Amino acid sequence: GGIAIYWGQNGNEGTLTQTCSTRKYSYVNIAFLNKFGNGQTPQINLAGHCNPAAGGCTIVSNGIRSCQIQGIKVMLSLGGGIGSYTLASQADAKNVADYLWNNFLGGKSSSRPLGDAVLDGIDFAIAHGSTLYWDDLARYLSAYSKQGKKVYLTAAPQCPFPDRYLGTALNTGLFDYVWVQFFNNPPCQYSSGNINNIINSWNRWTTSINAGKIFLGLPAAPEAAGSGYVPPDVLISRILPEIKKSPKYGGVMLWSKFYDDKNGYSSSILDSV
Ligand SMILES: CC(=O)N[C@@H]1[C@@H](O)[C@H](O[C@@H]2O[C@H](CO)[C@@H](O[C@@H]3O[C@H](CO)[C@@H](O[C@@H]4O[C@H](CO)[C@@H](O)[C@H](O)[C@H]4NC(C)=O)[C@H](O)[C@H]3NC(C)=O)[C@H](O)[C@H]2NC(C)=O)[C@@H](CO)O[C@H]1O
Repeated sequence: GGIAIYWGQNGNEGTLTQTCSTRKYSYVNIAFLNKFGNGQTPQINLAGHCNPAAGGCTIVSNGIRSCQIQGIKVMLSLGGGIGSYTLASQADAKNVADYLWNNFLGGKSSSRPLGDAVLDGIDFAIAHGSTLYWDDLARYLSAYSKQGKKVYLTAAPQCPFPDRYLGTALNTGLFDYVWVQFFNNPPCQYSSGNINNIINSWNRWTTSINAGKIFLGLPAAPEAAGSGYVPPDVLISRILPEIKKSPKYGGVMLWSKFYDDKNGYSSSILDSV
């Protein structure tokens, strides 16, 4: 399989161009568009990388195309752990979809936050707020594919199945890639000497949802999360041999680029994924 990486939440993790030139990642999620819905003007947060005002982040388009010519798919991640994002109604879902289409996808806008580059898809990292209308947002976005260029749909649900916020949306069967986050969740993450909970959870996910491929989401370093870190050796000799047997296995997802560099996680597991 391949490795999916989240980029954008630490200005010291390097440019998007550097990230893709490592040749270690197959998918890159730009985190995060953490503010939208309920009448709010959508706002993207890329930590210290750039300030979106006055097109301060339009420079990212260079990184996006650079990744894409290498065959790497780039998605804009909605939500994240911090933000006042939500959907107040079905109409709100439509408004946000149209916004995303004109500002990040194949539409037209005179103020595209990240530039004129056209992203491959939208990533759903909804962790709190409203539990409604996310399935509508998925449908409206998916409908734009009929205009020519496919809009990829990906999701990053928490490992407890079913997911309180993305369960309905994932049931639509419209998602291409799903990277389940097997961390910050005691009942389905790794615990020293115990891989039972994570394997049990994996089998539930790979047999319960209709998606293209499912990825094992993990923290790239002990500091990347409150709990759930899996040493590279344990992943390679105990977890991967089991989960790779599933025909739905797509690879591994890591949070995040910044911590991957410090811990050299992807460098240690790349050939085994
Ligand atoms: C897919 C998913 O759901 N992932 C979860 C992660 O979101 C979560 O990791 C934490 O994510 C939040 C964002 O949601 C992130 O917060 C960011 O923190 C950085 C560093 O402090 C801030 O960057 C600064 O921003 C200011 C102004 O914006 C700049 O002036 C300053 O220069 C920046 N500093 C640096 C060093 O760049 C961001 O502003 C802030 N983002 C937001 C939206 O407020 C946390 O840092 C992430 N925590 C960790 C440990 O990475 C993860 C937690 O384990 O869980 C995932 O599931």
